[PDB]
Amino acid sequence: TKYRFGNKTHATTLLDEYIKYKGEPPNDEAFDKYLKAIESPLVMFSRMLFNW
Amino acid sequence: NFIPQPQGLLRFLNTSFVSKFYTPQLQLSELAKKVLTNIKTDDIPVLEREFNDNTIIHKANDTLLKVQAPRMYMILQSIVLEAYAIVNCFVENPSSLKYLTEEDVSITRENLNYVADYLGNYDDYNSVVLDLRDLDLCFSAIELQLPLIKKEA
Amino acid sequence: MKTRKLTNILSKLIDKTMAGTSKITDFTPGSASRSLLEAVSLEIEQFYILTKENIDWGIQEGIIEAFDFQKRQSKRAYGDVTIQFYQPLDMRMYIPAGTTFTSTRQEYPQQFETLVDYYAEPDSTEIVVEVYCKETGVAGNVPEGTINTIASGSSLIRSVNNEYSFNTGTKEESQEDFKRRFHSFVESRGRATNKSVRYGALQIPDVEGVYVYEETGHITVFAHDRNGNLSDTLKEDIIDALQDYRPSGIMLDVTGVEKEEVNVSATVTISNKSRIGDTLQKHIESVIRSYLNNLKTSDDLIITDLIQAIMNIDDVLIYDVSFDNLDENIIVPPQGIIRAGEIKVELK
Repeated sequence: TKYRFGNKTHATTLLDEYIKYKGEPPNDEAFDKYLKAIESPLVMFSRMLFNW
Repeated sequence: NFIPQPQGLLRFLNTSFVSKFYTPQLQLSELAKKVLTNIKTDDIPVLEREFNDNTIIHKANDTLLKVQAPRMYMILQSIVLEAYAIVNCFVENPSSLKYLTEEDVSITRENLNYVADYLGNYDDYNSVVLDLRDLDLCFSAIELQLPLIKKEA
Repeated sequence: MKTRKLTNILSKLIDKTMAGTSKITDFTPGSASRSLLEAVSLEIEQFYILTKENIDWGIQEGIIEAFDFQKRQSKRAYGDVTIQFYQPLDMRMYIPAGTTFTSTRQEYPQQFETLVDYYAEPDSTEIVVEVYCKETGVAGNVPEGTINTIASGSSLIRSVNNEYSFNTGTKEESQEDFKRRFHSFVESRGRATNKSVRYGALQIPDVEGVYVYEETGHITVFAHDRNGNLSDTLKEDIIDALQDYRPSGIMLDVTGVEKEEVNVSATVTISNKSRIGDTLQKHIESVIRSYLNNLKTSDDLIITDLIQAIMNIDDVLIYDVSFDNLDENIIVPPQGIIRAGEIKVELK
């Protein structure tokens, strides 16, 4: 709500990784991972019938 | 009851060296004069698409004859108006064909030869001359056939 | 060879006939001989012109056949279509796949069709679904309020309308763009240089408008797609492609590009008072927004190109354009791209 970009599932994935790694993941990509993620049968019968 | 015209043709139509064989006279036909006034005053319908990439589309405007030889450019406009005028009546509203006469087309062909010969000097812009030569023989057929059409009709 | 006009050929024929032991003959207008000579000269001029055109076409065809460099095909037009219902849906509804969207105006009879399934959830008075133009051409760049028909539509639908014009469909690849890309390829034959890395980055169809900023023992490439994003798979593909073209023994890196937003607040003067309307304002806004997009990286916000582009729609109808705050060109950094921006039209 307080920022331009918002999402539930994408943010939840970051939280799950953040929780599992106890807030100290091996790489800083996890913090920026959320930011980069967010910015016929009827036809066939009719067609073949026309062809014949 | 008029077909809408292209935007490019509408824009085009609404406004020393000398050849020894044929020369111009800058004379306008009576029929051509009437069509010019109608387009100038009445807001004729126009098209929005420009799919047809022929005639003046990227050939009459792309060439530098507009800025280099404006007097020659005036001749091309006169031929287009005369060419458009004769095509207008036969396709629709043939009542305006009465004003046309033999001398109207005779002067037009002489103008076409003069501008055509001048364009022959330029090697890059022979594409315009390609259509003019084909159009040149079209007017001659009308010149040798127009008197019979009016009497027949 | 050298182009020969009708008059020179006719003069040469007349000179040859006079010098060919023939004094009785005359070349006055209206004579059969003069007409035949003129026809022959016109035939020869036609042959020369067609020969020159065939030479140009053969040069183009030989350049195409030479090497493995060829132009890419056109892109199908696509956009967003808005649906308005009489009342919010009480229950979930399923749109059958392949639903056809068309219009009724004679100028734009082109059809559209959906590629993926969509569902209309209940308590939703509107739904937006992407569409694609079946015909490959610029005809899909319809103006605002053109697509107003839907096939296999239920009675719940009240209206069909597209909020913005597509302005995405394109014809075949332009000659100038193909020539420029070929120049990039020819300049990129010598590997281990800026141009080689440039061509290696630009050869992928998806990426567009990359920039290279060489540094001391460090190479940075700010690659982005037409949408300004950089997915991981496309980034890895670009890195793998550049690996062959990458100079040996030096670091390479890529970190996408950062977007910037500026509000132009343009104002335009229109000669025709009657033609002024909301539709023209929306068209101008869409044109300016599209011009903001599809812009490469590391180029200043030039205003001259903007005014010449917007004025290209109609030289006579559009009189003049002026701006309030962005008169001076805005210098963009290597990692900055001018894509976003809110446009407000203030007609005088």
